[PDB]
Amino acid sequence: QLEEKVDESDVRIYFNEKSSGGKISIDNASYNARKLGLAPSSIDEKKIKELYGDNLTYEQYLEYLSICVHDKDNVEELIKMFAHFDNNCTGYLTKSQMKNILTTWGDALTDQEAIDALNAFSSEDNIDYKLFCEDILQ
Amino acid sequence: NIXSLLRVQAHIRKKMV
Repeated sequence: QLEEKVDESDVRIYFNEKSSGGKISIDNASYNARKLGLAPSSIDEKKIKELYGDNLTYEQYLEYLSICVHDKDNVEELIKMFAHFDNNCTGYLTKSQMKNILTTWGDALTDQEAIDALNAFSSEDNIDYKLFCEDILQ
Repeated sequence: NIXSLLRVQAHIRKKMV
């Protein structure tokens, strides 16, 4: 269910790497989730905190990981904000337009974080945001 | 739009790690 998605032994290894008193902080749990190839947002983090507080047992941590699976994510879902700014419907946005979107709203990235991500995808100024989305989903 | 943006930012943070 979650094991379909991620490596079972890495789940335990990353837990042991970060646990303290047999518990793991939400920040370390989200770090681990990312290493396992999952994508938590602040919504997932607020949700697990409301259930259990800031420090998760191993079992609560596994629950948190299932919450982070997000098997509904796909390109259609991801591009919506970008497409909305693509007034002329070209399929492209400039790096500046994309950096502004990523750093201004939502779980905003720092300027550097956005720059690194956009540069990692392409050396060109005009970005195919659908392909950019396919790439981050990997 | 905003919820979709969070999923974008989430996958970007995943790639950083």
